[PDB]
Amino acid sequence: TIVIGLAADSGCGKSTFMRRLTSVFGGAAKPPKGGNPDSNTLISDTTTVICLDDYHSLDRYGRKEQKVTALDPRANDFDLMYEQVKALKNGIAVEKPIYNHVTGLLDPPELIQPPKILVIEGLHPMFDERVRDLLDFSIYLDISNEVKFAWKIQRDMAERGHSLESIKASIEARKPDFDAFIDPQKQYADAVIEVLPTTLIPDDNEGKVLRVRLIMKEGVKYFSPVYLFDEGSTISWIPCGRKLTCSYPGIKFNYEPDSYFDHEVSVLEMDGQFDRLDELIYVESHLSNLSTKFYGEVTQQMLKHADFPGSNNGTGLFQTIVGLKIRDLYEQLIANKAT
Amino acid sequence: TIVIGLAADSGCGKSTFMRRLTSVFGGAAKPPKGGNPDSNTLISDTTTVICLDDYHSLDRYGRKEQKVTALDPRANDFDLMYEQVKALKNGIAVEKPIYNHVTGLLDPPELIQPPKILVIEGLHPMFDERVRDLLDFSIYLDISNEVKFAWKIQRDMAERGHSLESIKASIEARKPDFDAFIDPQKQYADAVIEVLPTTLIPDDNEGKVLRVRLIMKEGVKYFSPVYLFDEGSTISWIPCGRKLTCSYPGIKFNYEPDSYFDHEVSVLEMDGQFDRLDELIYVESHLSNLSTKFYGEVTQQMLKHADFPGSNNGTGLFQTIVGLKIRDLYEQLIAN
Repeated sequence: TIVIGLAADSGCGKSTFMRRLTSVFGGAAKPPKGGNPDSNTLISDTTTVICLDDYHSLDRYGRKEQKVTALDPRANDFDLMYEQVKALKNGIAVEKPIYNHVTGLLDPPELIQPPKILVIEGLHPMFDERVRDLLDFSIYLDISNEVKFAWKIQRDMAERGHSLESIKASIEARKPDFDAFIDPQKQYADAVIEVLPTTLIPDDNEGKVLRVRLIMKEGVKYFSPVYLFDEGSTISWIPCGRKLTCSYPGIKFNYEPDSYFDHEVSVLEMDGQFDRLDELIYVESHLSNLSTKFYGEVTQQMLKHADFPGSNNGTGLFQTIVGLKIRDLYEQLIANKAT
Repeated sequence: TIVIGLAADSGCGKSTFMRRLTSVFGGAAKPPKGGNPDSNTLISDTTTVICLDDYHSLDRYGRKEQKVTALDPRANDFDLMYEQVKALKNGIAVEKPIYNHVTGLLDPPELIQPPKILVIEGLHPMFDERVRDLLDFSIYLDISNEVKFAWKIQRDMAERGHSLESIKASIEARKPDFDAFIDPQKQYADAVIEVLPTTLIPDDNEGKVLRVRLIMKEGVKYFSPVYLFDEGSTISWIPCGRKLTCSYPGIKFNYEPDSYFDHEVSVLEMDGQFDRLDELIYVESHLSNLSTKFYGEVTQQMLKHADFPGSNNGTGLFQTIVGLKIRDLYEQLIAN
């Protein structure tokens, strides 16, 4: 966990995901103080987060000239990505270009010092074999089209597009290269958080109530997947729940082993949204392999960030658990010395 | 004394059910040492089982000629039944008639001494309020009518010979009476074992694999129901596996609260069959409030009678567990 990789698409609350992760690690998540104001980087005393947009080879206007998207590998310089995170992993400060999302250009570099924990997040952290050989853990955030577009209506890119406050051409121009080049990276993730429309009730295009699968890879050295009641078995669990007033659809947990890109995985799934902070502390209490340090830490960490999107559903619950898992992987890896 | 009531239709495994209960409470249960070859009583060290046909008010012919069936409350004497169950509970011996099942006649009575555990088994154990109040715990062995027909067309009298086939008289006899006086007694049981067609393999009604539900009543003083993992929640559970390994039909468990006659119950459901009895000890190791005094006790009981029918499915499993939860109740009452 000296180097983490988070594959996720723009506008999927990866921002919110990054902040839950950082807080478990060291809680600061602030951009560099005196440089470019349009820097994508975040810094804490323990972790530094790098947006892989900064390794675009082609700027916005150049990408248009060649009529390739930010998702094209042609649009991204992977050789430089590889050498730079290889340098950051080995204690070497690096001169990192800055992709300016506002003006669309590749601006003068940022000087990145080598962090205790390095997170590279964006479209291609698992795309290139050389780079994932550097990663000690990898995450993929899978937002299905329905939930993506549902967030893309108001809330996320708030009905601002051009034709019916919809630039929806974007999704239909990006998705070809997205399914060609981004989605196949799921295969290399130790943890996938998959967000889908709810099996419970009829909502969307508002979203809000979600079926969130947490796919965890078995057989990866310091990662024991969380399980519910009996590991290896197939389980449904409706925690209701006298303490539980919840809810309009309620919450239903699911647990089952599965094979995922012909990798054996365990899947924990939560449908619906919880509610009382005394009633999600119930939920934590019946999961195991939460790799927490003390009782209630999942809820503690969730309560701290009680402001956050997805803080009432599996999106925040699983993102918070993934963070604790990765810190476990840290405390292990930071422990392996010395002679 | 502790008095139990076993509501059952015969041909539905009340006999087998019964032998699983007695094994939990005490020794072998055999007819009276001395008199009447065709008695229906069964005595053990601790438990006495009275078949309730012995309280018939009309014999086979009288019942026939008076145009009623065994299930008719008019063909039964609930006063005597009440007075004798009440006497046996209070430690008073009792001159209890005998319905001879071969000849269909009410033989002279037999003297029944009062046991520690009295078990009245038959059609109307909880029909009568005064009888009902004497029961410390009560059981209904329900068979879905879909299963019943399937059990008739293979077990009771499959073909019944002579080219054809089944009897209209058979189903078109007591089915009206059953649903009017028997079936409504489910409301009063603290524990109900309901047996229905299986979800797992689509059949019209084969009858080998079953879906068994054990409906238990919350609120009973000394009765803490069985639960799966997290009491009072709704849970579905396939113990296979991918860790446990099962055969062409899996096993599948369901645990949930429900409303039974507008009474609040917790239901435990087993679907499928235990092919290799290493899944039984797994399943037991995960259930809760089994009223075991030692772990694996349900298992040991089940294999001790491994050729009791229904040992490989939820029938034997739940009847065994019900037996244990009565022994718990038994020991609490005694224990002040």
